[PDB]
Amino acid sequence: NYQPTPEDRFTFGLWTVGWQGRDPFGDATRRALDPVESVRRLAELGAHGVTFHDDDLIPFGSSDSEREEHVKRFRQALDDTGMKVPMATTNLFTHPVFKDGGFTANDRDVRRYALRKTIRNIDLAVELGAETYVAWGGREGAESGGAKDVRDALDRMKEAFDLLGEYVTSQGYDIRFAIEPKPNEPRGDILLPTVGHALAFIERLERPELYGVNPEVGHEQMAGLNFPHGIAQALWAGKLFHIDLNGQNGIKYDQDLRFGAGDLRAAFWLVDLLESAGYSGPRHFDFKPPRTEDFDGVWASAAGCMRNYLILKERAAAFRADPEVQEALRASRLDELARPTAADGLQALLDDRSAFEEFDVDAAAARGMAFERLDQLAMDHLLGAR
Amino acid sequence: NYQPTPEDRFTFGLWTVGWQGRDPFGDATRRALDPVESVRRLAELGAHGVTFHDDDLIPFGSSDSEREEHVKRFRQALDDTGMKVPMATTNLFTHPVFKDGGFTANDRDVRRYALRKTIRNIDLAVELGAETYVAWGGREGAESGGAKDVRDALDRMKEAFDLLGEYVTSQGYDIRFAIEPKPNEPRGDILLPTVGHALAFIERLERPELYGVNPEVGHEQMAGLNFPHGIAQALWAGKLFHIDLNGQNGIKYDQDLRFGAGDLRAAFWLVDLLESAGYSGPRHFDFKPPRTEDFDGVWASAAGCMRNYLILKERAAAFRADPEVQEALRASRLDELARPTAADGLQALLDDRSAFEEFDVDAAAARGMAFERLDQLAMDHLLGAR
Amino acid sequence: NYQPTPEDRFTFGLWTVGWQGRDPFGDATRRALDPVESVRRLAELGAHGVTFHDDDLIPFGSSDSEREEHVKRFRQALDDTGMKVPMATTNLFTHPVFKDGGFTANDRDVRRYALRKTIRNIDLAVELGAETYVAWGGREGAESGGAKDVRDALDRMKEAFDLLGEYVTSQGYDIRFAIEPKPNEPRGDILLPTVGHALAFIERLERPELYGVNPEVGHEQMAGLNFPHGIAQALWAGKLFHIDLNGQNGIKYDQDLRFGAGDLRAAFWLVDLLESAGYSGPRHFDFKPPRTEDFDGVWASAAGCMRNYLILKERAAAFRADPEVQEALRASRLDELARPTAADGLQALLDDRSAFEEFDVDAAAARGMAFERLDQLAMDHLLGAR
Amino acid sequence: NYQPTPEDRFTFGLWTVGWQGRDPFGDATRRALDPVESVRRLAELGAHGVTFHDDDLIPFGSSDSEREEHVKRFRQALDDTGMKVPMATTNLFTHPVFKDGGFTANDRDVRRYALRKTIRNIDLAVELGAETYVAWGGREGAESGGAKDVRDALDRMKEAFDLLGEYVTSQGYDIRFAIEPKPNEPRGDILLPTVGHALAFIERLERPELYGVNPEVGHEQMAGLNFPHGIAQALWAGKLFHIDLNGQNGIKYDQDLRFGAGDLRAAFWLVDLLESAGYSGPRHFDFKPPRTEDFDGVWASAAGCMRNYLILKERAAAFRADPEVQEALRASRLDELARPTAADGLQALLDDRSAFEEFDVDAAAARGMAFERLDQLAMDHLLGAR
Ligand SMILES: [Co+2]
Ligand SMILES: [Co+2]
Ligand SMILES: [Co+2]
Ligand SMILES: [Co+2]
Ligand SMILES: [Co+2]
Ligand SMILES: [Co+2]
Ligand SMILES: [Co+2]
Ligand SMILES: [Co+2]
Repeated sequence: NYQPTPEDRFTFGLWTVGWQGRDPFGDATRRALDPVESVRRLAELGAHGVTFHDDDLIPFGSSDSEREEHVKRFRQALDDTGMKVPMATTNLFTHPVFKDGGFTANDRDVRRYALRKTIRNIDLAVELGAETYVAWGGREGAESGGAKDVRDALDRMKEAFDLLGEYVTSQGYDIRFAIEPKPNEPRGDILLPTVGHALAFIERLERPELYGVNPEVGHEQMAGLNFPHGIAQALWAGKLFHIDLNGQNGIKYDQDLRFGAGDLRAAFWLVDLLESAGYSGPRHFDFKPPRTEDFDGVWASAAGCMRNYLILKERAAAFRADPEVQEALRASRLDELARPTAADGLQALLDDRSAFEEFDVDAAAARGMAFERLDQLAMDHLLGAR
Repeated sequence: NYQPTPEDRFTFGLWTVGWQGRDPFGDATRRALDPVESVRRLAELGAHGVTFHDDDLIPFGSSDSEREEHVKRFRQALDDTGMKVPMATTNLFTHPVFKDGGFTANDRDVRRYALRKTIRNIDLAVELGAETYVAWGGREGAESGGAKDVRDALDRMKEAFDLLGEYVTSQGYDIRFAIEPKPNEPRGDILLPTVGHALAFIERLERPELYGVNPEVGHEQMAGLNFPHGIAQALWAGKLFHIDLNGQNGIKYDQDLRFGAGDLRAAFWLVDLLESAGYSGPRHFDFKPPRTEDFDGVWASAAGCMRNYLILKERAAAFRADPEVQEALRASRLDELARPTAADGLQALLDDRSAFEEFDVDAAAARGMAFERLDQLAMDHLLGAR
Repeated sequence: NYQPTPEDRFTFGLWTVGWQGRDPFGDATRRALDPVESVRRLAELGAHGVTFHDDDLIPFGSSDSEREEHVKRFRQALDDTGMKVPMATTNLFTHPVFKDGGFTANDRDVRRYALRKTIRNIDLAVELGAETYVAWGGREGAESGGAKDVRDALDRMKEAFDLLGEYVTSQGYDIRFAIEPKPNEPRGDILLPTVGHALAFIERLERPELYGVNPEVGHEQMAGLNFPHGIAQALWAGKLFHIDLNGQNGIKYDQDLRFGAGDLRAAFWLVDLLESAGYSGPRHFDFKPPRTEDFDGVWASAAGCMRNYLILKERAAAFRADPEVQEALRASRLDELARPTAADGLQALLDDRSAFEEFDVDAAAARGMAFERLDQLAMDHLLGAR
Repeated sequence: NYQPTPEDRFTFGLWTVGWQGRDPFGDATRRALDPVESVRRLAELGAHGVTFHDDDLIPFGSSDSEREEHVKRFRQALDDTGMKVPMATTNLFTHPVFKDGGFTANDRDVRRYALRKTIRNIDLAVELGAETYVAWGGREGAESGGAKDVRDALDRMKEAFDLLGEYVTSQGYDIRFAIEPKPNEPRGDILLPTVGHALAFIERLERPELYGVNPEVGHEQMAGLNFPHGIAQALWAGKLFHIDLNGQNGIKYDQDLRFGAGDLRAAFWLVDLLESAGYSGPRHFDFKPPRTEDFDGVWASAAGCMRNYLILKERAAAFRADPEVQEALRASRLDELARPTAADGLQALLDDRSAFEEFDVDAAAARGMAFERLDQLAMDHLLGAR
């Protein structure tokens, strides 16, 4: 009955179930949650762990003694429940000081502060056991063309991430970074807008091995992109360090619906890929229970995230294991896709008349791909209509 | 009066002005153009050169003697006009054999043929003087999730591009490749859907220095992305080997409107960036005169591409040179964006109380960015309303 | 096992299964189908009927004796199979004469021809038993602002539809019209771009009762709209005269995927609505088997259209009949949504202190909507995970 | 120098320049503005008037004596400046009670309260001289399919608007309503998502003459629609009662950029249409100065709204008055578009061999539309490059 347990490695941000419901046009619909209560409630649902921005766990502007007490209470809740903290991150977007960015703010003093704020929280993350440190530069970007020279901003972004890599190396930490792309919102355009742009940027860092991506379902879908395809490219690059799961209906504001909502077939193909690839990181939900809901609806929405993942996991596994699907995959030449094109080498390909002079293009063209039968088997498996 | 000359380095594909007007829903509205006539007409408008797919210059399936004659006539037209051929490319999308791809077709024999077809045309491109060889993998992708394992497809794509790099190296050619991303159309999703994804892929090739990107205005805009920002990231990476200029109205089918049409302000900021950066490659137009037009309208639309570039060039230069704009840029801290965040180094930043313990976040937050005044100066310059 | 029969009222256009695979970038991948063969193949799959544009059944430019023979053969196929022809339409988009429109072409002679071409085919439609005559004005619109004065074009569009209404009235036909909106493609913007715009236009015709809409799943989704919501508004207006079923992934070119593909949850909610409302018109598929497919894949894709409708029909009925769902609907106040707001009348509402002076806004605000639990029951029913 | 004066009829919402900068992800960046100060500042810029939601002028939950004092101060500011109040509206979206809607909330008590809250503010609007009463049902809609039966919701929406019409009739007010469509945000899908849907709905009200639309540039652009085309359809219907001017870059969250920003060419064609049509209502700006800005930037952004309208007005008038453009319009048959198709009547069209039997489709097809030359004249006029 698709019941999650901590072995399933499902995690949630404090800010997810804790979202009070404020939007562009609306005041809060729910009271604030104490992190202790969210840890307890999430553990009861079968979650494995929780994640946090600095300012979700310790109110911004807290004294040292307040900080210590917030962390102490949180640690007790983790210990009481067995919940883990696999990932943490910095809030470089809410406070007005970050209105033009953190790491790529035009004001240099703000860039330096953003780095100090991040470093302080890396130390805390490591204390709480986090393996991954996410960075979503939601304020990096512009509403107008003159406001932001993007080459200069990328220079600043590289400096910042290189400094953070120097810092973790200096401390001997085993934490790695995961850069989270988003195309827009809250800035008119955000820098590193997709998985591809973030992967490309990482290759230019001083120590690329320390950095990967944290793609989010809805973010790539805000650019109309295929989220499973982007995850495949991240896996191909060896850079899927973390993932954010939720739902989105296309090219809109970021909806943050529960996982499985939004594009259901994309959710199916995502689960199929993560499971086929043996992704071993957390299945993290970055979602918002709609502001229509009370707390009972918050916990129902969170439970639904995990339930939908588990249903889709079952159906994708059944699809791949079905001998009729295995035959359809061969009929569609998925086996041939996985074979090298020219392991014989360049000269042999050049000398191979079957590749040009004697290639019957019409006979090859006439061979159907059989993709529709394959896809209807996939549909039948998803819907439990076999 | 914004008159182009060959010194402006404007180029056009044969398939642009030569588009007969067939669309998803429509038969041709114009007769076919002889490439000789297009070279002559484009030169009269002040173009610098033309580009071609193999199958635009030599009909698919031509004999050797037909090939020779098509090339001879084209060479005569180039010589008669002084037109250049800076770029060429392969058609790996029209023939039905490529219905599932060229380099990433599931059928291995098709992948090998695609490579042979490409190599044949690289030789021709070099003979005609081309410096850049574009690859738009418009058939690489899928309409359904099971049809294409993207990790396997990227393995095949890397093999193909690595073989092409081995080939040009073996021949001692000074041609470089430019990979053209597109998010969708004609496939439901295309592999390497954006500039970022293509840049990331190139970093995993055996000889990355041989490959860059050929971004197209409308392609990035089909994902709702900021084209100037993506061009900035390509320039930051040293990978803007070629560019395709046209117009697009957002998230639709690829419209291929003349340059300056579609998103006019994005066209302004693009020109500003190319000119500020000293981009020295061709300003290539990959556009389609609308099928409403006769040949007179074809040539008017082509002329408009160049005219709009030159108007925007004038206005962007005036913007950057205006001392009132220079003052506004300082007021908005664009100068500070260009300064290193922490050239003092990590330890100095950690020990700098002005960066954390004594940083007045409220005073920094209160300082307006002055971006709206800057942007209205930009608007006034674009519109000739100063 | 979700087997369709003619009682299910599934219909297909000749141009659907008959699509040869030509796209923006690609030549045909399949040979042409004789309409007789498509009628036979569709009947074997359990279809109820077929639909046609004039020029799909009789090649454009046919002589009277060729026309007669094409119709005779088609009629024999219908008689051999028991297939019906519930709908027909005019091709006012393929021939180059329609490059600026049919009914709203700037050239008046083209507008008059479009009307004559339509009237000729209305007569044929009635002979073949069609109840509905669709009009998709795919060429009505513009790529540029000066090319088309939309008020003038709407005047021309109204004249055309009013003339067609006068014609059917004059002949005593019992056929009604169904206007098909689309937002763009092949024109940069199409007139009457959504269900709403078409509904609004109809209200200004001389005999609105003769006209309704023919909404298409993918067309509304090309504007990012909620297709079930638009269908609900059409049903509310009494104007759902016909419907086109297919799949689409968001804001792209019109994909015409098989029904159930694309946005699966939207397909579920659509079926739920059509069945709840007792829609009694044809379930018509306007789709294209992908050009990757051979004929076996064409028929598999067509079969999948019907299969997916029947699966979704079963799941939506089970959802609505489940007493746990019925309780959840009451918990979410769907019953209260269906009750008049103020059947007591305006003055009673004005005098009702419970509506203002004594309304406890905080108590009402605190009551959760319970929509997430309801939606997860819907998900569980769709996936067969109850 | 494009200086606005009150004769230009530019108006602004209190909530525009008064936006404190809170977004999905961000706290306020500016202090609250007293409405008195905004009236004074806007008048100094040359505005004609201001508009308000109830809760922008009188804080929600105010006592009668607080209400009276807020209104008194506002009235004094209007009198001090000569500013008008042409439009008012109700906030049926911020307070948590409206989390599922106002007029279409599932809770009936909320629907009744929404009506009472609206009626109270209609009285105030009339006292302050407003001619138009806007209704933006931003909370009417859903995030999930089961939560909202749209036919039932439209029944509730019609009841509400019919009651409001009964109310204004009963009081003898000369105020009219303007319904503001939006496709999404804050709800996943909003009811009446476009101009077309709102126009269609109005036709089903009890007294349609009392209601029109208040279209917003960015709202229609959030569906990828052509805003000038939608305005043309509203004008064709006689229903453009008010308009909201701003800027938007395509399919995103609602950006609310200053007018002229976003899609500049669409802004040009909009101004051309409003001025050609002789629209005599307010030119109202519903925009948000970006949260990067301080108050000086707020007023610069507001000034830019008006400046851009005036520049575009000049250029559109010059375009239409240019005899070379007038000749190009005739060459493109815009004159013929404006002539009736068949004033000779149906029978004459049926008997006209020039319309079918003797229509030379190839000769008509061959005649180019000359739209690209026309559009480049339009570009040249916009850019001041003639
Ligand atoms: Co998100
Ligand atoms: Co996230
Ligand atoms: Co293109
Ligand atoms: Co291109
Ligand atoms: Co379609
Ligand atoms: Co259709
Ligand atoms: Co807005
Ligand atoms: Co508005």
